[PDB]
Amino acid sequence: ATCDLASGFGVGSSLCAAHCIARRYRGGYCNSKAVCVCRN
Repeated sequence: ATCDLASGFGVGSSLCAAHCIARRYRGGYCNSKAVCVCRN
């Protein structure tokens, strides 16, 4: 869920990043703490 990857399998939900985009943020990279630090 979210941007959790753990060992590895592919890409997470990416909802967090998209959510940021659909607001004002340019995007957001999913850091390895499922924080998905977005950026304007």
